[PDB]
Amino acid sequence: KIAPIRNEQDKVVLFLCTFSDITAFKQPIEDDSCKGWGKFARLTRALTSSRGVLQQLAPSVQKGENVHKHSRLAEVLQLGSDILPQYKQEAPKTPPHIILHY
Amino acid sequence: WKEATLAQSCANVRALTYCDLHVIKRDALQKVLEFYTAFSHSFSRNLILTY
Amino acid sequence: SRGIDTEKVLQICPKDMRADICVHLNRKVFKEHPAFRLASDGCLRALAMEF
Amino acid sequence: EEQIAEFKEAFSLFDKDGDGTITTKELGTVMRSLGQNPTEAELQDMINEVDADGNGTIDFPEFLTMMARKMKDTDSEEEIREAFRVFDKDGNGYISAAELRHVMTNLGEKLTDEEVDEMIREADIDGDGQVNYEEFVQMMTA
Amino acid sequence: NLRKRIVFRKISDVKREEEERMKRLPPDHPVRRLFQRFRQQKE
Repeated sequence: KIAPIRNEQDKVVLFLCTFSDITAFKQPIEDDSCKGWGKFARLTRALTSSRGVLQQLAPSVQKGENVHKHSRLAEVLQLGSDILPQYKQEAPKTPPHIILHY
Repeated sequence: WKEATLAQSCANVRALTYCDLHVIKRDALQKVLEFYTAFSHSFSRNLILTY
Repeated sequence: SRGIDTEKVLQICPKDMRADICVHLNRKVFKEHPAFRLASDGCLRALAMEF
Repeated sequence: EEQIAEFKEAFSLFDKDGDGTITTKELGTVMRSLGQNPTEAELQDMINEVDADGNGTIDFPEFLTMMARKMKDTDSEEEIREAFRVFDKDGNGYISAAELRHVMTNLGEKLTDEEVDEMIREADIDGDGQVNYEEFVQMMTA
Repeated sequence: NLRKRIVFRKISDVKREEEERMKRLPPDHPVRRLFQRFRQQKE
């Protein structure tokens, strides 16, 4: 997933591309492996991030694919909040209805 | 230790956040590494610059 | 920094304490950077005196 | 041989049964969660071939053998690992002067104690009396 | 003399070596050649 970021001078300066692995939940494809189950175990061993607390309820349930993709995309979609500074010297603006003591 | 010559900086480096730097001069590092040849034989191979 | 001189405080202590203080102050870079994982005590101290 | 230590987390994640071996219920649960529905006899023969015991219980060596077979490590890494295995009689991954003397006597290429100590110093980089992985490989590179 | 340094052995080390020899490489050709090269260089 890609997400470019704007700039304070009304321009686009930097890109941002995020990554994830879905090897264990996709069609199994192999090129050269000792065994099919060995290749399957090798592929699943790289899915620690997805198998973690992000989708920890998957083994306890079935047909969880309808929500696993949404859960994975929810974290990535938040990157717009980090794009607010837009690679600029953002000043610590005072919150509303609070006045400086000086 | 490999170039054995000074060079011009080709780009500017600017601070972003409040950062802390640990700087070493060239002459003292060269003297220490030539003193410790055994250490340098691994320091040169293991140290890779980011830029 | 207030009214304290780091250099003066360093020079007050003798050579052994100075070297140990330098090692403690710079310990982050030695223990994190893999390039210093083959460093002997003598070379480590001779470098730490300078950083 | 020490790189396989990271497989402990993967084994624990895969073996959701918690009985020390993969259970049929756990396999069915993970199979349904992933979504694919192959033949049950296929899974039966796969788990029978994978498991050394073959009694429906999957142990650590059963997966370790498959991982080692599929690893296909580099020739130089295999050679250096075998050398380290054969020099270290204790198998603790540490090389001492007495172990060097023992292996030199066993191989028949005996050297004087001064020569052995000089070789130890040449391999030694931190000057405290230890010979490490990177020390030996750096000595071998030259 | 700080520059000059002595070589020696330990009592526990030789004792454990004697014990090990009481409880006592043929295919180690590459490392044998390694040892030969090291000895030749040291000579």
